[PDB]
Amino acid sequence: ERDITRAYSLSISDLESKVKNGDISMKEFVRRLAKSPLYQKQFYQPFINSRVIELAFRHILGRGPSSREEVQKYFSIISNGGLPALVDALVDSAEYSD
Amino acid sequence: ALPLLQYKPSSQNHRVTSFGAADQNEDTPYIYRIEDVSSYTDIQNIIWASYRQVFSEHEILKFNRQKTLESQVKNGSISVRDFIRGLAKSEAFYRLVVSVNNNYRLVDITLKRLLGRSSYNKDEQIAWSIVIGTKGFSGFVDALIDSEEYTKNFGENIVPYQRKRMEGRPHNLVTPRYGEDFQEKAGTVQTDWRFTLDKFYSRKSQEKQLREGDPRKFADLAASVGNQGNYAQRISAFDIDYLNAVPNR
Amino acid sequence: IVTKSIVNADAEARYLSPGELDRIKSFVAGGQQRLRIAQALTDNRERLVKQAGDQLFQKRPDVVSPGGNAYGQEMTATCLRDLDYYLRLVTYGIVAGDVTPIEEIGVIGVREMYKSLGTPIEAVGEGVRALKNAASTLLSAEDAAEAGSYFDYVVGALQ
Amino acid sequence: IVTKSIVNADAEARYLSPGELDRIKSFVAGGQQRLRIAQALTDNRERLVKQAGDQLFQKRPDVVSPGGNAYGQEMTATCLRDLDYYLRLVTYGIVAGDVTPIEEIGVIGVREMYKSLGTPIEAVGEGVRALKNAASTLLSAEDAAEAGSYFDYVVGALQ
Amino acid sequence: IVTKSIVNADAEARYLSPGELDRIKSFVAGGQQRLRIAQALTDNRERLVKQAGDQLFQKRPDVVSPGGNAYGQEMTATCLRDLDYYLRLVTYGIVAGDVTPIEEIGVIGVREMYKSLGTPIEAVGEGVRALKNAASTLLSAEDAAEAGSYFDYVVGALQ
Amino acid sequence: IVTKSIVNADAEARYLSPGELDRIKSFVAGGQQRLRIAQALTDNRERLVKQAGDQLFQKRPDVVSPGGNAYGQEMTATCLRDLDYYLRLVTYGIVAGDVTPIEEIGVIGVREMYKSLGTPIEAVGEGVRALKNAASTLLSAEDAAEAGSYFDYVVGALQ
Amino acid sequence: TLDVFTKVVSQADSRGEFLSNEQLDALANVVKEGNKRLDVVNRITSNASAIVTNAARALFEEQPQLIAPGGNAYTNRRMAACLRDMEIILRYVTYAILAGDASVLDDRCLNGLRETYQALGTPGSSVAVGVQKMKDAAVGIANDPNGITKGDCSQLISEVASYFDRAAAAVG
Amino acid sequence: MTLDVFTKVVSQADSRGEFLSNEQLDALANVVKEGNKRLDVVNRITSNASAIVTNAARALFEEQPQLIAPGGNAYTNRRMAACLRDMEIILRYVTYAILAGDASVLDDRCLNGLRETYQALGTPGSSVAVGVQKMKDAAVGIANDPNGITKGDCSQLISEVASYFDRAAAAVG
Amino acid sequence: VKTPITEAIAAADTQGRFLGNTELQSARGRYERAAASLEAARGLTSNAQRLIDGATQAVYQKFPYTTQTPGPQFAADSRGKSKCARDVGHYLRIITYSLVAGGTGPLDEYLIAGLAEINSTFDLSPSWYVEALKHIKANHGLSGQAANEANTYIDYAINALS
Ligand SMILES: *[C@H](C)[C@H]1/C(=C/c2[nH]c(/C=C3N=C(/C=C4\NC(=O)C(CC)=C4C)C(C)=C\3CCC(=O)O)c(CCC(=O)O)c2C)NC(=O)[C@@H]1C
Ligand SMILES: CCC1=C(C)/C(=C/C2=NC(=C\c3[nH]c(/C=C4\NC(=O)[C@H](C)[C@H]4CC)c(C)c3CCC(=O)O)/C(CCC(=O)O)=C2C)NC1=O
Ligand SMILES: CCC1=C(C)/C(=C/C2=NC(=C\c3[nH]c(/C=C4\NC(=O)[C@H](C)[C@H]4CC)c(C)c3CCC(=O)O)/C(CCC(=O)O)=C2C)NC1=O
Ligand SMILES: CCC1=C(C)/C(=C/C2=NC(=C\c3[nH]c(/C=C4\NC(=O)[C@H](C)[C@H]4CC)c(C)c3CCC(=O)O)/C(CCC(=O)O)=C2C)NC1=O
Ligand SMILES: CCC1=C(C)/C(=C/C2=NC(=C\c3[nH]c(/C=C4\NC(=O)[C@H](C)[C@H]4CC)c(C)c3CCC(=O)O)/C(CCC(=O)O)=C2C)NC1=O
Ligand SMILES: CCC1=C(C)/C(=C/C2=NC(=C\c3[nH]c(/C=C4\NC(=O)[C@H](C)[C@H]4CC)c(C)c3CCC(=O)O)/C(CCC(=O)O)=C2C)NC1=O
Ligand SMILES: CCC1=C(C)/C(=C/C2=NC(=C\c3[nH]c(/C=C4\NC(=O)[C@H](C)[C@H]4CC)c(C)c3CCC(=O)O)/C(CCC(=O)O)=C2C)NC1=O
Ligand SMILES: CCC1=C(C)/C(=C/C2=NC(=C\c3[nH]c(/C=C4\NC(=O)[C@H](C)[C@H]4CC)c(C)c3CCC(=O)O)/C(CCC(=O)O)=C2C)NC1=O
Ligand SMILES: CCC1=C(C)/C(=C/C2=NC(=C\c3[nH]c(/C=C4\NC(=O)[C@H](C)[C@H]4CC)c(C)c3CCC(=O)O)/C(CCC(=O)O)=C2C)NC1=O
Ligand SMILES: CCC1=C(C)/C(=C/C2=NC(=C\c3[nH]c(/C=C4\NC(=O)[C@H](C)[C@H]4CC)c(C)c3CCC(=O)O)/C(CCC(=O)O)=C2C)NC1=O
Ligand SMILES: CCC1=C(C)/C(=C/C2=NC(=C\c3[nH]c(/C=C4\NC(=O)[C@H](C)[C@H]4CC)c(C)c3CCC(=O)O)/C(CCC(=O)O)=C2C)NC1=O
Repeated sequence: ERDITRAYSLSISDLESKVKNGDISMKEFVRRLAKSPLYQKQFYQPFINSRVIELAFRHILGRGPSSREEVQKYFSIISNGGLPALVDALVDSAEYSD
Repeated sequence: ALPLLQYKPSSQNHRVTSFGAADQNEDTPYIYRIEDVSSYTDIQNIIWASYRQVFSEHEILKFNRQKTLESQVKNGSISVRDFIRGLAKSEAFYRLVVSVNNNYRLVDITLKRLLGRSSYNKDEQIAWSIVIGTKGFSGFVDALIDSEEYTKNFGENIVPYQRKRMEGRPHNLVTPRYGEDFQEKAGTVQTDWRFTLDKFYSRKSQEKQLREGDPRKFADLAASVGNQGNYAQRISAFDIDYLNAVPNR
Repeated sequence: IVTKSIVNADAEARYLSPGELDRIKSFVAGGQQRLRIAQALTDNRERLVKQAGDQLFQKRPDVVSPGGNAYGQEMTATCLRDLDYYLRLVTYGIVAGDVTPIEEIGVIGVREMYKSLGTPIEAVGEGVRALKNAASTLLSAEDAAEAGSYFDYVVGALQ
Repeated sequence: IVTKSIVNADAEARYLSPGELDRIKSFVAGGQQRLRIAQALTDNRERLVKQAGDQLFQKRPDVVSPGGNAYGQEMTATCLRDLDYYLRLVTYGIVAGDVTPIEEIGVIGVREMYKSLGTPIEAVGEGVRALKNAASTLLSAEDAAEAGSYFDYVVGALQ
Repeated sequence: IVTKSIVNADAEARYLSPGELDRIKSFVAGGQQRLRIAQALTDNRERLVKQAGDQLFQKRPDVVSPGGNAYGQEMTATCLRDLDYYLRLVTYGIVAGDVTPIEEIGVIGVREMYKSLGTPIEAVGEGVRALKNAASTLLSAEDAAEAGSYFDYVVGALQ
Repeated sequence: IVTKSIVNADAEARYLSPGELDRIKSFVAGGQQRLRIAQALTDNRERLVKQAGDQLFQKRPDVVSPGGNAYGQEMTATCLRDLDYYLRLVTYGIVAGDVTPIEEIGVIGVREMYKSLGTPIEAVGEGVRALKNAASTLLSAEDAAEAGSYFDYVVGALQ
Repeated sequence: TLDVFTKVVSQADSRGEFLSNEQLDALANVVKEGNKRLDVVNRITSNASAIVTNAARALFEEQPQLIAPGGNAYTNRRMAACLRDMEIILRYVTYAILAGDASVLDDRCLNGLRETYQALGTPGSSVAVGVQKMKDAAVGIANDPNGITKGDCSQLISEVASYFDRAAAAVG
Repeated sequence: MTLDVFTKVVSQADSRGEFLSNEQLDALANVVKEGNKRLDVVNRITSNASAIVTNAARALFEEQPQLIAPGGNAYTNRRMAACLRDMEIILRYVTYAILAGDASVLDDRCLNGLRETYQALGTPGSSVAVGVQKMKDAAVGIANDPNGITKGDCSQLISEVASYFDRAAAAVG
Repeated sequence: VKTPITEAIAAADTQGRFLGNTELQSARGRYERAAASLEAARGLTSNAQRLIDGATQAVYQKFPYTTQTPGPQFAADSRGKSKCARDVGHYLRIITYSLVAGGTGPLDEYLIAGLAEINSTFDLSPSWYVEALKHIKANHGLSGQAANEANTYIDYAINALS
């Protein structure tokens, strides 16, 4: 939600060298950028899990939760598997890939 | 206008006779005399050593030298005592010493250079500091060279020198042309980084570094206030006689 | 003084009555004299704290005495710092034109503070009286009157 | 280093794996040597800033030169205050055992700060290198290694 | 440290030991820093003595109480002169490296003396502790360890 | 500047909006003045590198000094070759009308290159400032403004 | 001896740059206000002797033990001593308004003043009660308009009074 | 005071009040042979006296370059000339010390009150002794010369000369 | 230091009297000329970088051996040319300093004091610097009475050189 370089100048310079080439695509790059130590310090560590779900809906899907059933299922998923399970269940979806 | 306040003179080296002429060491200075001419090397040495006392060697330079007063000295039109007045009442000396130093320190620096003695106490420096203020600096330099301690010891035709410093540091060397209180204003201790290191841990920086608040900021004000309170009363509490102490109506 | 009239007309449902507008216009006119008085008290602060400590420790020597609170250099420095604080609040009240921003910071809970610090309040009142006398000597007649106004408020408040 | 393992096992849904418990037990064992190293760097702060300013202004004279930033007594005092700040953060990182509470206060946005202050960052890196050399002279071998650890992190961070 | 080493090698039949000659060499090497500490303490005589005495009267008001010994201007002046004497002996001990000047000028018979003067010993000791704290705040850090440890000898030997 | 508008309208699914067509038509109109400015900077290159080295080595003598990078004839020849490179990229940016083909070759990774070469970047910025001053003396007013445009971009980029 | 013109040189030498254009616009206002500065200076020196005794009608009337037997202004030489240097305050304050900067005043007038005033035994604080009485009479003369074209010299009046406040601070 | 090798072995011999021993006269006899070598050696310093000072000033100011840059205490032109006059006065009295053979004439002029003025003025005192060492590196390079002089062992004499500079740097720093 | 406002002070201070109309009159004169002197300061400050490299390459013309002879003093090496623009650039600073001061004081205290001592030791011939200053006084482009104003202080540095 704000550019981490030009503003703080700290970022992963490891993954840019693969996205510039074409080793991992953007759906792979967003996945490898979310389950990262950089994203956890700003969005997974301040907020409760129910707010983390909505912020990871905004960061990846670009929208807010549409129904009660949606947050029930995604809370169960983040509950049983941490943040990388939520990132994997969010990046792989039908709403993302369409 | 007003006469000098009486000041106490401390005991120094030069108030003493020091008998004899053939007995003093080598290290008494060469008492260069315009009456001894015999050559131009003596003429140039008399000019150069008269600059030595006045400008402490390093300054003589080229520009500071007043060439017309040295033009005159060779001719003999003006005495050496008149010639030191030309060097001392010169604004090439004013910018060098007089503006830069203080009226209390100027008394100390011009007695070592024109009379060749350090001031006895601070009361002597206090005494002449008034004579500087109302008559001006050249009025005071006139009063030093008119003074009878000058004419008795040096005379009309002898360049000054330190009288009897048997075991003392040389006066052009122990005293600069400006002291430490003025040092920030003429010197460059502000911009040199070597001194700001010393300053960083100085007790004066810790009074500056504290934020607004603390009574250590007002600790210098608390010493100037004074007015300490009286002690408790000596008289014993028991006698007081409290039952008959109350006044009716 | 504008907040005073605003909350005064604000407790009522009415607007600001134009007599209050007249008093605001007159305060706006006198603000330049207020600013000059405040700057004159501003630049000469350490003289005023020096003469206040002078007149106080000449008047009451028990703070100097070791049973009193202001014994030693640290405690007497804290004492003159308190007098500096009160001079600062007096300059604030001189600019604001009404004693609200000085009572809000120096008056409203001062008795229990000085009671649980051990210091007597009458000596603080005598210190502000000494500040008023020194500022009366520092200023002109119409300036010393208008400064002794707020100094008088502080002296009445500390008692 | 405990917050590191806790958020590390907290991103996962698993507990703290007992190898992480072993590293916490070992850090708990080494904490006494960490505290002695931090106190030795603590009490000798004046000396380290002096020798760091010595070696820096001998190495780079442009901060001394009037085109540079640290020209004059005020700017050179701010320079040695910056070196004091970095020594303080190094002692914090020595106690904490991992470079998070020192990077959070001194590293994470330092390049744009020093860019919009005009100062070069390489001179700051040379200053922390001089601090590392002076602390290497101040400490024993196993202490200077473990101090030059975090000093080395700061020197790599400022570049 | 030369007198003590000589009398210790005098009690034996042998010369000065290589260890003791290393002690004398290290004492010579530290002697210039000890002269610097003596320079600072000589030039800070006034304010150190006054701050320590007023810290004593803050801690112990019994001496300046009217039942106490230091009641009155002359008695309290002699109190400050006693603190001056002890600070002078501390400077002598810092210069010499021995405590034999401190001892045979001001320690050896002080209990019987202050018993016959009516003066409490512990308040003297608290005043010298206040001197230790003040001179510790004035000097450099491990330099203050050096000065305060001689002060510590005086404090422990008075009680 | 055509690639800028094309990728700008290409991220969107819309066509090129006709205001962008107006800016392309205006750039097409100004291209003749751009070509004359570029040829005037082209034919006079060695004068500009000479005066830039003049003003730089008068401004910063540490590159001349043996601790600096540009010490000796080989290193100073590499220095003037770097200034020649930057003048060449400035002519490219003058023709292209927008700073993309000059930032792509000279700006986008320059800080880490000059950091791992040892040279300071501020001296390079002063060199491009000297190039801007010499080209401002070489050109007319409306030409020096439009050249100092891209020179100004390089000076802001190297800092 | 420094100035307004020379002090903005002396810090500009210490940084080693050319003088900026807004410093020259600052000095252009100093020249512009120069005529006003001169007028104020001439009125002080023409009423210089009238100020000192009129300050001495209150310096001694307010603290009347000073000339009473025992005080340090008692005998006649001692009385002429605090008129021989009451005017030296005016001799150097008028030099400060002429130069426009208090650096001339600090070097001679107040550098050693607070040291002699405890060496002699004179009350140092009893000077600055009457230097304030000089300032009350100095700015009363410098502001009053008699046979003068109307003008506003208010800025000078406040920093004329700043030189007296510096003259009272280093004695008290 | 002005003392010598010849006069200092008198002055302590007066304080003990005895006649001069024969091994003190054999010590002074060694000195007479040494003196001829010294005169030749000391003439080389004074003939290259002005060449040393500026060649030390090509490094005294190049190594600490803020000193002549605006702000330093060697910045303006009389301040720059101030240093040169003093710099040669080190050579003016070190050459007096090698002539007398004892540093007792050196310690009254360059070592007596010099460290007091150098904090009163505001000059860096430690920035003198970086360049007096640069004088010593050039002084013993000239004195130890294989050209124009019959080879004689001057190593014994050289050591005394080198030290006088170290005494000249110790009381300023 | 030497200034017409200072020269009024140091004259009246050594007499021990107040400021008469004769010291005060002198100050009045300075203002009329100080209005045209600050015109000369902006004319040299704005054209500063053209004038320095205009000068240090003019001295290389009349003295071509100075870039060829291998010597520490000589400017043939780049290090000399770096110290070329420093030294000539120091001159335009002090000339602009003595313009706004109105007197020759900053010129007398910063530049020419002890200049005969330094040029003898480092063998810098003073014929070099006088050739640069003749280029400055002819190429500053100043006009009117301000053109007279810079022309005195440049020529005052010329006479102190020789
Ligand atoms: C030179 C490397 C550094 C330096 C020199 C410098 N010194 C002064 C001022 C003085 N120097 C002396 C020195 C001596 N006086 C003595 O009698 C002797 C022994 C015979 C010596 C060595 C003294 C007394 C002064 C005070 C003034 C005087 O010249 O008489 C200056 C001028 C500084 C000034 O005028 O304020 C300079 C430049 N300073 C440096 O910058 C170099 C680091
Ligand atoms: C961890 C293992 C690993 C490597 C090595 C790696 C290399 C790598 N090097 C690249 C480019 C490059 N690599 C080089 C390197 C070189 N060319 C030369 O002339 C030299 C011989 C050599 C340097 C020693 C250069 C010059 C480019 C730039 C090509 C370009 O981006 O236009 C690219 C293209 C995109 C990018 O840099 O960001 C990749 C992915 N990726 C990896 O994940
Ligand atoms: C008017 C007040 C006053 C006094 C007293 C005074 C003393 C004075 N005594 C001196 C020396 C001296 N004074 C003595 C004195 C003594 N030796 C002994 O054994 C005795 C105990 C003692 C005399 C009773 C000696 C031996 C010297 C010479 C020391 C030397 O040159 O090393 C000197 C240095 C040389 C000189 O005489 O000029 C002065 C100035 N000056 C004054 O203005
Ligand atoms: C701006 C509003 C404001 C007020 C009013 C204020 C009072 C104040 N006075 C204090 C102490 C003190 N105040 C005094 C006061 C005095 N000396 C005397 O004898 C007189 C009775 C009186 C002044 C002449 C003394 C002696 C202390 C130190 C007492 C102690 O250390 O226990 C302290 C505690 C120490 C400190 O943090 O400064 C506070 C907070 N602080 C504030 O921020
Ligand atoms: C603890 C985290 C922390 C950092 C890192 C920090 C940096 C910091 N450095 C500053 C200034 C400064 N910093 C320097 C730095 C240097 N001198 C040099 O030449 C070198 C390049 C470098 C040190 C050797 C200088 C010269 C200034 C003053 C610059 C100015 O005044 O514009 C300032 C502004 C003035 C101030 O408020 O202190 C900040 C905030 N502050 C912080 O709280
Ligand atoms: C160099 C070694 C040395 C010491 C220590 C010393 C002490 C000393 N303390 C004295 C009195 C005194 N000393 C004190 C001391 C104190 N008040 C207290 O309550 C405190 C505990 C203590 C302050 C440390 C007082 C109150 C008196 C006056 C008692 C009297 O006059 O009867 C006296 C008698 C009057 C005099 O000659 O000054 C001596 C000799 N003399 C020495 O030569
Ligand atoms: C067109 C894009 C482009 C850039 C920017 C570039 C920079 C560049 N600068 C270099 C060296 C250099 N660059 C400089 C730079 C300077 N002298 C100084 O003092 C100043 C700081 C600065 C110029 C005024 C120096 C001194 C060297 C030689 C350093 C060395 O040999 O280690 C080198 C290595 C040697 C070489 O192969 O030329 C490269 C590649 N090359 C490029 O192709
Ligand atoms: C240029 C700056 C300058 C000043 C101001 C100065 C003052 C000064 N005033 C002095 C004495 C004096 N100062 C005064 C003044 C006063 N005493 C009083 O009773 C009044 C309260 C007060 C005047 C308001 C008197 C009466 C004397 C003579 C005292 C004596 O002779 O003991 C003295 C010592 C003797 C002297 O030479 O006359 C000095 C040095 N000196 C300086 O160089
Ligand atoms: C050195 C000899 C000398 C003096 C004394 C002098 C004064 C002087 N003051 C002037 C103006 C003036 N002077 C004042 C001064 C003031 N007006 C007020 O109401 C204020 C209270 C007061 C300042 C505190 C004013 C207001 C003017 C108006 C004209 C101007 O701005 O110069 C002028 C303008 C030209 C003229 O009047 O003919 C002169 C001559 N000129 C000289 O050559
Ligand atoms: C005061 C005027 C004066 C001078 C200058 C002087 C010098 C002088 N040096 C001499 C010898 C000498 N001087 C030296 C000196 C040295 N050889 C080395 O290789 C060393 C580097 C260096 C000493 C550091 C030597 C080795 C000799 C050989 C002869 C001898 O022992 O005297 C001699 C012997 C007689 C002669 O040469 O005719 C003279 C004259 N004599 C004078 O009357
Ligand atoms: C603030 C006023 C000011 C000026 C201007 C100044 C000049 C000045 N230039 C010097 C040397 C020098 N000056 C030059 C300049 C030149 N030589 C040439 O070949 C060219 C013809 C010419 C330049 C156009 C050079 C190359 C040196 C070094 C010479 C040497 O080291 O022997 C020196 C002696 C050594 C030094 O500290 O660097 C001084 C004092 N000093 C001052 O305080």
